[PDB]
Amino acid sequence: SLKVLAITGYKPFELGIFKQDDKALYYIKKAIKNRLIAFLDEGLEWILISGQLGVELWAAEAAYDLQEEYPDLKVAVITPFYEQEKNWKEPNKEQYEAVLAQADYEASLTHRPYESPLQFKQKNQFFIDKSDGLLLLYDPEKEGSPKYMLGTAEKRREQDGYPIYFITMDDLRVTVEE
Repeated sequence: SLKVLAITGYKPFELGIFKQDDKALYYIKKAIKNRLIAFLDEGLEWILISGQLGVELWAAEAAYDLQEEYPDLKVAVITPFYEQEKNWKEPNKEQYEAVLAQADYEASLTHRPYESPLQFKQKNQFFIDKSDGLLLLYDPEKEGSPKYMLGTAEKRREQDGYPIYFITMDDLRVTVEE
């Protein structure tokens, strides 16, 4: 049973999305909320993100818009290290802070700022190990930043059938027409 869902996906630059304005962002969030609704009616308790800009924060925001009708849905933000938002633009810092302020749980796997790629590696392994499945907004042709975490998920799938779910560019098209 899928109680804890990890969610990741593209950073804003990968999609060319720089304002919450924003046409495709409406459809991205709608696609996320529609997946979550389905998971919720199959016993979803927790979503888990690391606080990454783009899809991770947008997924938390989507979950927060659903908690009124699904008050048992909880959001955990577990960061790989401290102050990951330190060099982001002010509006992005604010977006991040708003998400962390509202999370049911939040912690950092290491009690220090960014030190080495090892903190990302360890965080990804933790997320895969401690969740029941992974949802990605990710496209296999484009590839990009989420491929790394996907790989770690696929290594678990190979072993125990850990389910992986995608919102591809084709999925976003279907979201638009419906």
